[PDB]
Amino acid sequence: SEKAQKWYPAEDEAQPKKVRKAVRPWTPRKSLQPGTVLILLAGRFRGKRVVLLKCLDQGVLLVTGPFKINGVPLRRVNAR
RNA sequence: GCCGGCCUCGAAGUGGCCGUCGGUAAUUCGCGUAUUGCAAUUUAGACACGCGCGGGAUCAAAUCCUUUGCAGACGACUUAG
Ligand SMILES: [Mg+2]
Ligand SMILES: [Mg+2]
Repeated sequence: SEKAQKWYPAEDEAQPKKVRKAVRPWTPRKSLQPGTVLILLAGRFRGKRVVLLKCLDQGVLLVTGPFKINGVPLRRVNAR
């Protein structure tokens, strides 16, 4: 499917050069361990104390305050 | 906290004990919270002020004008109507 294009630009589009910015895993703080009780500083559940379950890829955390203990469900938050 | 008796509070009007009426985890629980989607002021208060509801209360003055001369450049002022 390397056919001729239906349209051609007025002048050749400049391509960007290679960036050399490899993606490397985020390293969470030593205090972010599973089961740690954390206070939510912002968002809908600001001021709520929830339980950390897992650390996600790019500074995101999976937490749940026990929904029957406080009305926080399973939720993603930001480690910051 | 809400309203009611009262009793005392004059440096620029204060607090109280006596009652009503409400709400109230000191302990332990049972249901609800989710979807504001990974943060985005937590629009939440008391000072007002201007209003409209629908009532109570109340039914006033001032100036011009004329007049006086204890006054006066004109205003103003002292009077009287
Ligand atoms: Mg009671
Ligand atoms: Mg004279």
